[PDB]
Amino acid sequence: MGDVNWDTLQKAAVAARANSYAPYSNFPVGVAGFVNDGRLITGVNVENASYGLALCAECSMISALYATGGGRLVAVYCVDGNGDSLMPCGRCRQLLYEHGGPELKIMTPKGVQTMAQLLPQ
Amino acid sequence: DVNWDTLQKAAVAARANSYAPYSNFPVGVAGFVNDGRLITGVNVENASYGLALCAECSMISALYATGGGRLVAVYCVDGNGDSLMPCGRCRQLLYEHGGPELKIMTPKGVQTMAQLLPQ
Amino acid sequence: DVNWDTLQKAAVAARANSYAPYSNFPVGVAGFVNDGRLITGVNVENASYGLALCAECSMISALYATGGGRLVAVYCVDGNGDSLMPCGRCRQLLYEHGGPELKIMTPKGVQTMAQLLPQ
Amino acid sequence: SMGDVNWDTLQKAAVAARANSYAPYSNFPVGVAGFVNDGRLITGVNVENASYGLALCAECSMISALYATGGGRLVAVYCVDGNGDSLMPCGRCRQLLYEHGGPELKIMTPKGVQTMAQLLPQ
Ligand SMILES: [Zn+2]
Ligand SMILES: [Zn+2]
Ligand SMILES: [Zn+2]
Ligand SMILES: [Zn+2]
Repeated sequence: MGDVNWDTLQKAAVAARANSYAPYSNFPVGVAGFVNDGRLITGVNVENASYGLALCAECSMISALYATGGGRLVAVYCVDGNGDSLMPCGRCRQLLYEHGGPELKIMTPKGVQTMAQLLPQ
Repeated sequence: DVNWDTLQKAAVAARANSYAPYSNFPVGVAGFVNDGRLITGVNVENASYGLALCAECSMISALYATGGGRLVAVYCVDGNGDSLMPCGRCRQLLYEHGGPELKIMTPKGVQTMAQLLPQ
Repeated sequence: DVNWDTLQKAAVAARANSYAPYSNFPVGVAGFVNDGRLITGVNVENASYGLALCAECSMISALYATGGGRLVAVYCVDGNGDSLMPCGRCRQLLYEHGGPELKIMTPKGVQTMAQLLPQ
Repeated sequence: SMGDVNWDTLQKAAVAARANSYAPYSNFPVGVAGFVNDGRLITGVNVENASYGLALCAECSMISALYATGGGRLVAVYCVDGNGDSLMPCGRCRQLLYEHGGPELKIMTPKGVQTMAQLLPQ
């Protein structure tokens, strides 16, 4: 009781994906996270006709973090169109690190890793 | 039939949750969606400046979280509660999610997206 | 004066080095700096879409690499060599480095930044 | 030994390029310099914007130079701050570098040379 339920994150990222705006890649992504108060926040990717103005699902999740009063990320699970875990892109790694620190857990294809190991400095 | 005052009040309230430690320039934004619901966003900076998210980026994220639709009016405010013009990046996002008819409060009054980003 | 044919050829020429494997939509841009020198840029996309650099972003980098200055005229082209409008984000970059009196070729003719990004 | 990366050359080149840096919003100027797989030296400076999130990192500028001069693959990169000390690429830039140099790209870091495989595990 109190351990991260990666399954809850997975299923929440999957459901969030329903709303993905990715008509340029046709590659919908969902993400879900636990904040340090135990609440669940989600994001989706949002693409633009100009490719460099697209927002990663994780970006939207960071926006949801602050919309709902802030805090710190503790656990994050990004999913593709099949529900499989996705590795965050380097940009999202930096956003994740800033709002999670080195101890943030990320679900990856090779299991749970920390931001300490995904973004060494 | 936009209650522009409800938008400014909403954007000011949203603004409390702003993450701008680097600039100390917090921003909030509120918008109406074509079904009438009110969404808001706040800016979220990053130690790497080019990673920062405008408040309108957040509102767009919130647009989709809450099931999509088209933006119909938007109001961005500064730490004093005064209208802010969206930057060029944010103009392209709003064009994309509201089209040319979307209305935006500006320092000099209401302007459509057609006027703010001519094509 | 400004020679617009020289920029459109220089842009097209530059477009050859485009890195656009994701959109298959290569872009070139050419512009004059206030000291008469000609600079170009191409788009460079990325597996993570939102990390793509626009042609105009590349040119802006070329501007500073080559010693600074203000942009005076700019011509962006698509794969056919036709004038392309800068995206809203690039308008904000152009404005920062050319100001309101910077001229851009558009499908409809020369327009200034002041027109294309009202403040 | 002949053909090893000369990190001195990269560091001096990055200090030099840093003089054209446009950083009025942070007052944190950055220069970067790279060897391409044909041996040519490229550079980049950061370019800030009134909208913070439209800022270009030094590594972005260098990537644009890579293509402007004919493409190729990055082989070694040295980023510098205002004191000429080694600087770590932010996350977005590690993603650009990865895409144009792959896992075996060498980056100089405060703790010595590291590869992109080490800096951005996949
Ligand atoms: Zn990402
Ligand atoms: Zn903006
Ligand atoms: Zn652009
Ligand atoms: Zn960077």
